[PDB]
Amino acid sequence: RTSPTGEKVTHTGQAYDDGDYRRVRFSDRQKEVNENFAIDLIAEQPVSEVGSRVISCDGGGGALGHPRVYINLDKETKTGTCGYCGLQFRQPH
Amino acid sequence: ASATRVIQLLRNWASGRDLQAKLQLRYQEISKRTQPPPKLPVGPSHKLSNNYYCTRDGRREAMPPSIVMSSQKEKKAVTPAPPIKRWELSKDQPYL
Amino acid sequence: TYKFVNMREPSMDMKSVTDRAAQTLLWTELVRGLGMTLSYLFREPATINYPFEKGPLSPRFRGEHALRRYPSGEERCIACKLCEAVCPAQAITIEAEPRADGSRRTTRYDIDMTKCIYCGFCQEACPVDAIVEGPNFEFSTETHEELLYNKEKLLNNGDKWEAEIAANIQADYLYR
Amino acid sequence: HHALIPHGKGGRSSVSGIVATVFGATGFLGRYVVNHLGRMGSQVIVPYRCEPYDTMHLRPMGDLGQIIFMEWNGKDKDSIRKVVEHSNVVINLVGREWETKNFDFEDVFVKIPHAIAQVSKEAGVEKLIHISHLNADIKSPSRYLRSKAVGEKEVRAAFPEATIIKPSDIFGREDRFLNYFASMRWFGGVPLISLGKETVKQPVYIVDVSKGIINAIKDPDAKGKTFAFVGPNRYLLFDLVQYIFAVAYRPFLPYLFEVSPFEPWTTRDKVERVHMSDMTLPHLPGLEDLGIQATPLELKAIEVLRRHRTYRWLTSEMEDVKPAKTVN
Amino acid sequence: VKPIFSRDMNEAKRRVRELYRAWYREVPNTVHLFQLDISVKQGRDKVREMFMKNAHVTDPRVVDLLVIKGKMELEETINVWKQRTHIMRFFHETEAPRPTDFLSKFYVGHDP
Amino acid sequence: MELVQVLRRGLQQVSGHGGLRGYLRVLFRANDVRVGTLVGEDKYGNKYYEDNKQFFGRHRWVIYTTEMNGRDTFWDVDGSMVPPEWHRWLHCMTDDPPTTKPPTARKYIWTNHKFNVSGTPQQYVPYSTTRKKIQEWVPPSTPY
Amino acid sequence: FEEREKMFEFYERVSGARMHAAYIRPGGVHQDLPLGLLDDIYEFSKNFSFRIDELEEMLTNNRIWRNRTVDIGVVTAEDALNYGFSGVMLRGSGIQWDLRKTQPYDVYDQVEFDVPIGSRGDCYDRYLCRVEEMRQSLRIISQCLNKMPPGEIKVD
Amino acid sequence: DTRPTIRPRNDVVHKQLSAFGQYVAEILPKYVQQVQVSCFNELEIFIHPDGVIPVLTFLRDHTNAQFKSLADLTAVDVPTRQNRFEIVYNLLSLRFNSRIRVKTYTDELTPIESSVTVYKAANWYEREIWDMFGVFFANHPDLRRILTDYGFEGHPFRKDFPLSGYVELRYDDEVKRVVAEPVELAQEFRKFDLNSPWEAFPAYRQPP
Amino acid sequence: SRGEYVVAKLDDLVNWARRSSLWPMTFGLACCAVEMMHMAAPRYDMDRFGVVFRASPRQSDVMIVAGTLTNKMAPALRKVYDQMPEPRYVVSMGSCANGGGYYHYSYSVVRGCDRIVPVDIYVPGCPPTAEALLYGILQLQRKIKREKRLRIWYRR
Amino acid sequence: KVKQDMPPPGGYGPIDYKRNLPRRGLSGYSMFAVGIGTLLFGYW
Ligand SMILES: NC(=O)C1=CN([C@@H]2O[C@H](COP(=O)(O)OP(=O)(O)OC[C@H]3O[C@@H](n4cnc5c(N)ncnc54)[C@H](OP(=O)(O)O)[C@@H]3O)[C@@H](O)[C@H]2O)C=CC1
Ligand code: SF4
Ligand code: SF4
Ligand code: SF4
Repeated sequence: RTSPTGEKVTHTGQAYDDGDYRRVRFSDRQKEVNENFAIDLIAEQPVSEVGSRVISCDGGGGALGHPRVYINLDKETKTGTCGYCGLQFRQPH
Repeated sequence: ASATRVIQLLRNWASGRDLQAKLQLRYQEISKRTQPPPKLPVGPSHKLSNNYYCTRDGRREAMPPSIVMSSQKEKKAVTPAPPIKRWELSKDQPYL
Repeated sequence: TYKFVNMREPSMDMKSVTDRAAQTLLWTELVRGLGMTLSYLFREPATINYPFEKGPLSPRFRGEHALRRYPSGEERCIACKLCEAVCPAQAITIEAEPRADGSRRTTRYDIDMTKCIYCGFCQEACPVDAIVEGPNFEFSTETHEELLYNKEKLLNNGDKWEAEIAANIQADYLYR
Repeated sequence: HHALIPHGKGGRSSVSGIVATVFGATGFLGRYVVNHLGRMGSQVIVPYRCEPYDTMHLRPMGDLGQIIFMEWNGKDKDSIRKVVEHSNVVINLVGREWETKNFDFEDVFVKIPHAIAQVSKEAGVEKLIHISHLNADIKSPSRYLRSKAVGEKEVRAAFPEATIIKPSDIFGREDRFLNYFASMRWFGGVPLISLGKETVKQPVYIVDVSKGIINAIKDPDAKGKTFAFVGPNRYLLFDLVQYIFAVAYRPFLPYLFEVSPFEPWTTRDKVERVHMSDMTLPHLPGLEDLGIQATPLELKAIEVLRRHRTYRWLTSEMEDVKPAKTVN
Repeated sequence: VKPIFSRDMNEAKRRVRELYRAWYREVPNTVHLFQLDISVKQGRDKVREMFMKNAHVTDPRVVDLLVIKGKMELEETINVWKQRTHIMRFFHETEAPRPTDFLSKFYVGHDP
Repeated sequence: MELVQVLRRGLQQVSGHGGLRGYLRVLFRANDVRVGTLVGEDKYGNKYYEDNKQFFGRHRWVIYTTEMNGRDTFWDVDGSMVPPEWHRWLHCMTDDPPTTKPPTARKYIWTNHKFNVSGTPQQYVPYSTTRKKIQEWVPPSTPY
Repeated sequence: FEEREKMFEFYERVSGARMHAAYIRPGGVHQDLPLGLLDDIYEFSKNFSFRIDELEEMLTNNRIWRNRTVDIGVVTAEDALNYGFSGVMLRGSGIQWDLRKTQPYDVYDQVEFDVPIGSRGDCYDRYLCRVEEMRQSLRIISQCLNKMPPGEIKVD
Repeated sequence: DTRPTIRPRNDVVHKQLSAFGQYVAEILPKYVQQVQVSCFNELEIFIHPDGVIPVLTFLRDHTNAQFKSLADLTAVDVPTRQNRFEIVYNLLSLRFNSRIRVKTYTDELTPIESSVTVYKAANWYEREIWDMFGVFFANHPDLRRILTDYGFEGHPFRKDFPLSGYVELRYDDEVKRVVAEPVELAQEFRKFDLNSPWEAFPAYRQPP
Repeated sequence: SRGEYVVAKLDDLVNWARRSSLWPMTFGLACCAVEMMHMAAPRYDMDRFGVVFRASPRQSDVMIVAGTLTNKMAPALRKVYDQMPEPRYVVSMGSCANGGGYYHYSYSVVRGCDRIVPVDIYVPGCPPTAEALLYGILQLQRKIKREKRLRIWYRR
Repeated sequence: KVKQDMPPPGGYGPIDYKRNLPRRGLSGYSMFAVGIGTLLFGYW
């Protein structure tokens, strides 16, 4: 997204205001902005359905992932979300 | 090295040694950068029994320095340690 | 156990004295050294053709810091801040807030490369392999401000070098 | 809009809340102005038209992200706009003592100042500090002084609250006034119209002018007032040159360069201005109004002219030249 | 307590005066050697100012050590071990004067 | 003798660079005139060659492209022009060319490697990624 | 220096940095040797002796080098000890002292080498001592390459 | 204990060092205040500051104590003691292949006799001690700043001296020289409190 | 125009000469000097590019600040820098020279050589690899190539 | 199984660790004789 001033808003919700003098730093130079918003990317990821009451996520790749954490799926409305990865898992109804 | 035999002979003669035997530049004796996946071993304490840390806690087995003498409340002469023994001349090459 | 360097008496045999005087007058040893340099002339030079030819490097090489992402695309960094603590030069500045989703996502991940010592403690400390020093050693700038890397800069560096970084980690994670 | 609360102890890393666009910063007065802004912790926007190499001297004068260099063109209003948009203070120092191929005295002293003032007002710049000359007069024969006064009026028209400063023969290490006299060796002896016996000049120290400019920016009542930076004492031109050559260990020999395509050694207007006695305006505020106390030329004379020593006067003999007589 | 050099304050004052004489006589040469822009009076004024800064001391031991430090600075100045900037460092110039009036400090910042 | 063989090999190198024109081109663009098997070429245009006979350090080399990312590189051969996947092979981190072993494809990975943009208008300017910490009070808009 | 560049590669192969490695850490070493590193170390050490000899061929016997080193900066043995000199300085004057021998640390007690000892205390003898130390270092390196034991690389 | 994790300890050297410490104490009861041998076999002799020269001379010339090498002379600043600075002399006896530490105490004002007469190496070490900590050494051939700047003020290694210091350097165009200005850090050195609230070593517990 | 064409071509000629025959002075202060030597070592050979190490600072064009600029050394660096003839360029090698690196919070370390002397190229690393330093020099050469000193004089 | 970088079975080969500087040139008498012979031929 882009601010009304014309400055692209970072994924950290930061955009130099119109009254901000610091905006001059991008006068003749581009504002480095990452164009893959992480929050949107995980939202794309589908919610896995695992019958087991408790599932464990390592992030994939074993030692190349994150510390293994066990997620409980008792909550019916909510979907178990990985603490590190953020992947959502559900228990089939 | 990719040098003519004449150049090799001249080089060796000027050096006085067979340089082609030991060329500084590395060509093919180098190890392949891509290597098989390793399997490093485990340590002596990677066991499921008789592994209580109390028996291997060297950090906690250190003790405060022992006070041999404190001013606060025929013996033979004592050296700090047995005198150092004279070094022995090398047998591979005594004099460089 | 000990070797006597020097400590060699000269023989006074008339032949030995003659050869010593021959060395002095005819400059034999200087000629020997000259021949050695001449031999070095006809060797093959060891210069690589930079930048068309690059020097050898190992997968464990430590260079430009980079923030990585999970295969899904989520930033691996879960704002534990232990890489900030371990950093021996206090170069990493991390500020985090609960994201709209609710995960620990940093709002500020600033590392001034002008203060970092490129030790690699940060990548060894990170529990999710988020901050990993990349393979790029050629990132010289013309202004000091550029060296100070923002979180966005780190994310872009990760996105650019991810293929190589992942390959190197896959080639070295077993050793670590 | 662009109002910043000052925070810090006034050091290099402090924030003084002065976003300033110092036009013509790559100049004798420009360096000192930027240095004062930098040492206070101000965002000095430096518009430059020369090579970036020539602007490197201004780089160490400020902390990281405090000195910003951006290219500007005096013939482009848009360049002026993008360089003063976020600035709360704009200082105009653009002025060349000799006319150029594409820039005449009118352009440098009228057209460029007016464009800066007009753009600054549209951008909403709080204060503008134009730098005129004390001898500037609408009917003065010299084009330099005449054009400077013409632009001064136009600056007030475009920028009503502009704080116009009129220094008089600023002297300093990289000055074109003291060093110019001490360079009379190239021009034979000491070329002095009528032996320079009817000219009394009032020279001002470089730091005094620069500090006054910074003080004027801070001063809340300085806005809209035409200040005139005068020197501590008025010296006879002949006595002044005699003193200059004296401390410079130079034989005092009391006695075309416009053609030079490279920076002219001497200008006809410069010659007239040199032999023109400095005006005295007692109706304008001076350095004392801004709080800066004028520093006598004598104290700072050696710092500018000891470097011009010939053989053995910076050491050995080191004869002390007494202060020259002041016509006061 | 073992005295550093002087057993009594009067002995310490003797050492202080000896140091002051050396500094007073060295100032003219120092201006010549480092080509300083300060006057001989200015340097001698600074010397007196520096001596008067530590004029509240009453312990002879402390006075002795102050003289020793004063000697060391003189030795470096005489031996040209210090540079021109080092000598000028005594004369704080670039540092902006910090006001003492409470109202001024109130405006300047949160300075306590 | 072998001298004739050396001269003939030089002429072979002249031919292998595509005639005298190409021979001079590689001579004046790279200052090296040896030939090697074309391992692969990146999309940007840089061509990668390997000769095992050459000693370690010169076994693998890259001929930089003439135009990359809208920049003339006929003479300005920036060292950062090398794409990330070819960086491993060129710097001898791995013995496997990216052509033989393609790197794992990820959506977040860039589709166009950019050389060091320092000194160019596309340079990176540092800034804070956080927001205002202390919110200020808004005075009422209605006169009392 | 090209040989020094080769050895710098060994640093980078095992730590990832050419000069500053931080590889030897309290408790052991950071990581295990990358597969193949030891083999390359053997190759370098095999051809390194020739390089040292080439250095000697150009300096050791050269009369100009001797004139600039022989009978220069002579230190008496007693002065060296009193002045707190150590290493080559002590050995240069003939003092038979070497911590790797007198006070063995790590597995230096399990390696066999010879301590070069000077005779005149001049720069030339110390130059010879430093050269011989390089030679004896290769002797230690060969032993380590043939005695490297299996196990972990950090205290468990 | 045993197993690779624990460091092997040699008791023989411990006994030898304890015996030699008693030897030194008996020979020099006038100055020796306390003798300690660490569990890692390092003999330490605590001596009254007046005995710096006599004790060192004994430890250097005595036939059965030929510590003729001053390995390192340093100071430890403990602000909780009246004599905050602790001067430590590390010695080496090549004849008996042993090392010893002579530890003495001093105040900010009390001078300490220079050991240059005993060990010529002491010159620069004592210069460093004076420069970093401020411990004046009496009868020193040339006591002056050795590591700090020429015009530097204060003793840096003192525990009460700020890590970043009080002054910083920069080049000023107006004065055409490098000038010293009050220190202003763009990013304050972030102090990290790492000490755990739980006791780690019971053996070194100070009873309340 | 023809005048612009002549000036531009002459400016390119002047730019080529300086960038081709850059003469650097080794202001080796700390660890980074060692890697600088490895740049001049046979493997990389800065001289191959025309960059020959000029010991005399009075005949140098590039000052490579390699190491930690301490407060005691700070005046010397500036004084040497102003005694360099122009055009003069400063290349900061190493984090210590760039912004103090490991010693940024030290009591006697200048927080970057940028404060003392204006810097043109910053080479990152601790120590920056010899290729990275060589890369910085080539970047400086390209920086000189972009310079248009004559063109601006003509268009003034 | 454990696959650490280990010495090869049988270990590495021998490594030279002593000065190899060879002996080259004729005897002093012979070298002087050769020089004098060249001188004599030149003179004649
Ligand atoms: N003694 C004095 O010098 C006095 C001068 N003044 C006036 O005050 C100002 C002081 O200037 P000072 O700092 O001494 O600099 P100088 O007069 O020594 O040098 C000229 C300055 O003006 C700039 N400049 C000149 N012409 C142009 C142009 N056509 N386009 C853009 N910039 C231009 C230069 O920048 P660049 O080099 O990039 O072109 C530089 O900053 C001038 O306006 C001067 O006329 C008033 C009283 C006394
Ligand atoms: S250590 Fe890794 S997960 Fe933790 S804050 Fe740093 S980058 Fe993020
Ligand atoms: S690599 Fe070292 S210096 Fe760089 S961020 Fe990590 S811990 Fe800090
Ligand atoms: S940047 Fe690193 S290698 Fe260079 S001087 Fe500083 S600490 Fe040493």
